[PDB]
Amino acid sequence: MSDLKKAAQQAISLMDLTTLNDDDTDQKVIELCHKAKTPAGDTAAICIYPRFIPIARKTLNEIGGDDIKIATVTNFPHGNDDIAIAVLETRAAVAYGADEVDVVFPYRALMEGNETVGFELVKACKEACGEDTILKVIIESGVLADPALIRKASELSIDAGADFIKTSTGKVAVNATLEAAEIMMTVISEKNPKVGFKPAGGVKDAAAAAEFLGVAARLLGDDWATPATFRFGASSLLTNLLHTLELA
Amino acid sequence: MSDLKKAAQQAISLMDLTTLNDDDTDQKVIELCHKAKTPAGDTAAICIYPRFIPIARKTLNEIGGDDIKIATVTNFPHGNDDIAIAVLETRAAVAYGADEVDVVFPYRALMEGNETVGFELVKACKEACGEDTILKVIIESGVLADPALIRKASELSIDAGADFIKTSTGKVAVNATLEAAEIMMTVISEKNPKVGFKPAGGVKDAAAAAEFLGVAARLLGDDWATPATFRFGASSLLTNLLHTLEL
Ligand SMILES: [Cl-]
Ligand SMILES: [Cl-]
Ligand code: NA
Ligand code: NA
Repeated sequence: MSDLKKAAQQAISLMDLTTLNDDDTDQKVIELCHKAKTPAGDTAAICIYPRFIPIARKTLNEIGGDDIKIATVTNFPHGNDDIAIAVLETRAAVAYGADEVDVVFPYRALMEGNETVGFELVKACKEACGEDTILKVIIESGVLADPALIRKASELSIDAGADFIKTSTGKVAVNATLEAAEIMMTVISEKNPKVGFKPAGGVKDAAAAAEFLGVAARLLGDDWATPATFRFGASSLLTNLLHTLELA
Repeated sequence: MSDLKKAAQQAISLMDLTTLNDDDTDQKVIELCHKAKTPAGDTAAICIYPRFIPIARKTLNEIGGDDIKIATVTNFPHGNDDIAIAVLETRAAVAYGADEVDVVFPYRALMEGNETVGFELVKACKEACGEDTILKVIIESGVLADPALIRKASELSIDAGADFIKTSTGKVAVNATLEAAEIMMTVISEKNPKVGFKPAGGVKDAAAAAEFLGVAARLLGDDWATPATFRFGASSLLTNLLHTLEL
């Protein structure tokens, strides 16, 4: 379907193609780099564990992937409230050569009533990134669950300097939801439309992708979603999108 | 045994207590930190994968392990000849908070006749260590095998700024040998006695530790081996040494 095909095409261009598994290997990351060069155009990025960034950058720069960004994760997936540890991991991610770092918000601390440590952790990790590395903040909306907490995590993250707010780690029972997307992009519209949104997990197919893009278009404008403002964090979405486009 | 127990005690004080397994976890690294606080005194260091450095430092600083160093590995275990990758990994190790980085020498390239990349990779990684992180260079002497190659990798590494030269990754068939130790510490005595030596893997027991220390004593002097100049890289030696000390 043309509406569906347009969504599939845009979703691929906005994808953070991800592999974050305990049994990941250089070989598997190399294969992911090749997969990022899709028949429908390059994805926006790949997302991998920090130690695989050097071989991924080497590989992308060998296969025409020079403009595919490398994102990684820190404070992950636990979202513990030790700022020092999150900062060290973020510094290492930057040193490996990450273009983007997706850090996990201390959501358990927020749920216990501590708003300060979330703000300070994001602020400290953004400082470790600098002006030239993107920081995405995973608020784990699927666990926060409560709309007020989702909103508060989003506000704290943006005030602390987040470049993106991201729904989920993909490691818990509930990942990206439309309900969370509504809240988070509303907060973005209220505070700073330069801040991006990243639904991660929970995006089945092109139809689901279209739904998330539809919320963005509605709240922030038809042209708002771009690689600089919107990413799909996905490990098993691309093949379905390619089938929607009748490829692979 | 008196001489044996003295060797065991010293070997513990010089140990880089190591865990480098594909199934390593935060929990296993925390347990290793506690194990480094041995009944015979603290080990010199622990050696773990870079991503575990932050939780290891937090743990050591909680449990009286403040003076136990954290070493890690880069370009590991392959010793590939891509300098850019080895340097990025070394920069990351430093950023994680490593006190020491054990980088693998491009030993296959040397066996193919390329001395240049060995020198250049060690030199670049030493630069990435900055001022506050020392560099150990793993030459994989058990694979180099030939005395000329073991000597050459040692010389190249030291000229390139290595703070230690280290026999092995522990991930190949042959690790530390007494023959390699002889050659490597002879090169140290020739060039710079401030450079350290680290036999890694294949140190069986107190008797074997005593043999390696005996080589150091003969080539460099009775008082030469210290935490700043000698480490045992070991993942399964400590329990044996404690049994020798009857602990
Ligand atoms: Cl990692
Ligand atoms: Cl690692
Ligand atoms: Na982690
Ligand atoms: Na490695």
